[PDB]
Amino acid sequence: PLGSMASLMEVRDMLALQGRMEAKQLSARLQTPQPLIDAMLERMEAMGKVVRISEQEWWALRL
Amino acid sequence: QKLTVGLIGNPNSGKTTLFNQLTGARQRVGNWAGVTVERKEGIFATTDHQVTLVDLPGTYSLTTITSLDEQIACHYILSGDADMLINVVDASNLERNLYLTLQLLELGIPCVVALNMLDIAVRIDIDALAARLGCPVIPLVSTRGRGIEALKIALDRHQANSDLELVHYPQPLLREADLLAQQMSAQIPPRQRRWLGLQMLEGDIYSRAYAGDAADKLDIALANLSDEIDDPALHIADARYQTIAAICDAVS
Ligand code: NI
Ligand code: NI
Ligand code: NI
Repeated sequence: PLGSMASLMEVRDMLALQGRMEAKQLSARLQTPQPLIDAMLERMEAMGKVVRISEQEWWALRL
Repeated sequence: QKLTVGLIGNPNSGKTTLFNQLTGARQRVGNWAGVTVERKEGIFATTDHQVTLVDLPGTYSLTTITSLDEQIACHYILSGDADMLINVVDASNLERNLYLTLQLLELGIPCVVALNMLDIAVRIDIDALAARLGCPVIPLVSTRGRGIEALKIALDRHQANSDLELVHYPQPLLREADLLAQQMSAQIPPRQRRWLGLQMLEGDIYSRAYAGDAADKLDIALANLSDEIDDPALHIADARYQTIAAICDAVS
């Protein structure tokens, strides 16, 4: 565990718990800068771990 | 006197513009052997070398989880055809751009980062970033096309990146990655075998194919971790974003 900050796992766990969240909510609740959060989400998305929702931005877990 | 340089970066990072600035009219278009994707190549001179510049398709990473880009770039990098790489990075989006950068530097191929959109960007301590990466970082203000000479100078001088341990991965993953690396042919350099091992655990479909005698050993690797790590791939990507965060914090 380098540092004391955002873990992609942390983002995963958080979403697993809340079901869905706005990226801004994640940035606040996890105390991690927004650009870092945005990049982490996209990475997990490309991996097919999280999914982006059109409704503005809802992020949740699965393919 | 000949030097082959690969040009790689995220999509929409100014890679094509930089490609034009370095080659001008000396460009030839074709295709990547065996596929339909275009392969563009160019020529130019430095004050030591006659450079052949191979454009690699825009890519966010070297991981292939239907885009051929990550695959083409990864396959080309692994082939050893290029003596060095020019990694084009958007200074206003280091959090996204450095994932590819880290993958290249970990792999160990000599690099020179061409730092772009420095005006569109936040303030970056270029020298600190160079220090954190272990390779040169040449600023470019493309709209004006300056720094091209500094970039050329770097190509003639840079020989090997600083030997740094850039990312901290969980011990179990390194353990298994080395187990995998021991099953790969000895024609693949040690450092690249370890890298391929981690790429396999990360879910890279290609690195797995490229690893031949280990492709079918990943299931037992995952089982060996079933005891310790829940999602291997998420841990490898997470580990890399840990240092991206550290670097971004230290230089921006
Ligand atoms: Ni030379
Ligand atoms: Ni090949
Ligand atoms: Ni863990």
